[PDB]
Parts: sequence; structure tokens; C-alpha cells
Amino acid sequence: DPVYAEAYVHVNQYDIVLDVLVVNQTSDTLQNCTLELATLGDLKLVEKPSPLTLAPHDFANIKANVKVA
Amino acid sequence: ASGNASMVNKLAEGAERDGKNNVAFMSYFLQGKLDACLELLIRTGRLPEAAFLARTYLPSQVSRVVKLWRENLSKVNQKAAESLADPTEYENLFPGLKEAF
Amino acid sequence: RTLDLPIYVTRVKGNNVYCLDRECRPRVLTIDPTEFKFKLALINRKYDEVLHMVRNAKLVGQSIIAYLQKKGYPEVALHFVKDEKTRFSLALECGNIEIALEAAKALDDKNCWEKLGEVALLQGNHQIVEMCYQRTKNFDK
Repeated sequence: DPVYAEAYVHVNQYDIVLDVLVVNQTSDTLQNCTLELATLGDLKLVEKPSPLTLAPHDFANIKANVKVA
Repeated sequence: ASGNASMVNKLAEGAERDGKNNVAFMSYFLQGKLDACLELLIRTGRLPEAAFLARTYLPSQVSRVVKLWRENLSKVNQKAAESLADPTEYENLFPGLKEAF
Repeated sequence: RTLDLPIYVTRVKGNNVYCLDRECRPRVLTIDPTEFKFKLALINRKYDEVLHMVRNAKLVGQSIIAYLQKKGYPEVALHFVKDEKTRFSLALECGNIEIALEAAKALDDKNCWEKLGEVALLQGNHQIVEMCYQRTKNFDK
């Protein structure tokens, strides 16, 4: 979609960290859905950048830190 | 403190012994011996620095040495990284005609 | 161009691009090649295109790592690049010491410097290097 989100994982030092490109090449901070937290392994995922707009034609970095221990 | 060469030769021998590069140089100098300083450098991989001495107080090893340093650089290609000239062009060595011989 | 949930490339029917996840989750597609143009373009130093596209990643996990990690020009750096930290990484990766210079100014992660002036010298200029070292307390040096 215009909004193209591309993402891969980078694990940078303990922290497995989530590179997200949500690029919202959308025609607007299109409304966004939902995301859920959880216990993970000896890690827990632990962050979400809060908003839910898919800002028009716009590119965004959405970071998830994970909790790595 | 009183000073002494003899001490220095034996010591030189020592200088060779010690295992960190730097002291040995002062010695080499101290004795007055570019040659020694430069030879020392060859082992340590002091290369940029060795060139400065070789230039300053000219044993014209700058020519010799530079080629080798450059070669390392060369290994690590890129033309800028290669870098080149001794009598003329980039450097004009003996054509510059200025203060170490 | 980027996919759209699972797809698999089946093969290529012309420019009007076609894509498949297996038998659904499908595309007709306006193209946008990357690369072809590129190693040729690159091979002839040419940027015009990329630029023109204004195409600009280098990370997705990474994305500089085709050979932009094993860089090809710092012309590349120019299409995209960011934070002083990032810039810095580039400053080593490219060895972009232009960006380094500022980067340096902006570095202040010492060690970082600390290697670097020499390196800078190594690459050149001691006129500058002397400064670098000056704050560095290689006073004796």
C-alpha cells in the first residue's frame, strides 16, 4: 500500500529491537489499528510508539524495544 | 643526569629489551642516531611517524619509507589512500630544496 | 517497490509487473527498479537516478549493506544519512571524514576521536590533526 511498512529486526546489544518502517505513504495519518503487549521469553516486549495515524505520504520509525532478560 | 653514551650502548641493548616502543626511541635520539630510531619504527609499525623523522632530520628514508607506508595504504586501496610522489609532483623532495640535508 | 503481506515473486511478465504469494495475496504493479540502473549507474558513478527518485533507505534492519556498507562512493551518503550518531557511523563506514569533521566536533565520545585524529592523519593533514590531539591530551605526542 502507499503505506508500506517494511521492517526488520536489529538486535543490537541484548536488545532485540524492532526497526519498523511504517511508511505511510498513505494519503493521510490513516487510522491505525491495534497492537498488544506480552510477556515474552527471557525478554518481554515492551514498547510501542503510541499514535495511530498513518500520516500522509510520510515515513515513520517505529521502534520496539523488547526487554531482553 | 651526568650523561653517558656507554650507558646508552648497553642500555640500547636494553632498550631493545623493554617492550614498549617509546623509551627506546629517546635513547636512539639521545645517542643521536636517526638510524636507530628509524629501525626501531620498522618493527613497531610506527609508520606515519617514522616518516616525519625521516623527513625532518633527513636520512631521506622518507623516500624509502614513504613507499612502504603508502603500500600499506595501497593495500587499503583508494587512490587518495594510495597517495603518491617523491622528487616531483605531489611532493617535490629534492626539487623543493629546503631543511634537512 | 515493496510487497504487500506475503508475496513471492513468481516471475516477470513485462514492465506491468506481476507478483504472487502462491495463488493469492497478489499484484499488477507499477514497477520501480532499483538496482539495475544502479550498478550500471554506479559503475558509471551515476546517481542521477536515485536521487531523482529520491529513493533513500539504508536501513530497514539495514539496507546499506549491499555495498553501501561496503560503500561505493560517499555520494551515497548524500542520498540519505541522519543523526550525528548515525552520521558518525558513516563517518567510519565511509570513512566519511568530512562528516567526520563535524561529526567529531559533535562527537565527543573521545575514544572515538581518540582513534580518529591519527586516522585523520593517516588519511592526511596533521595541521588539523594537531588540534584534534590538542584537546585529546596527547600533549606529549
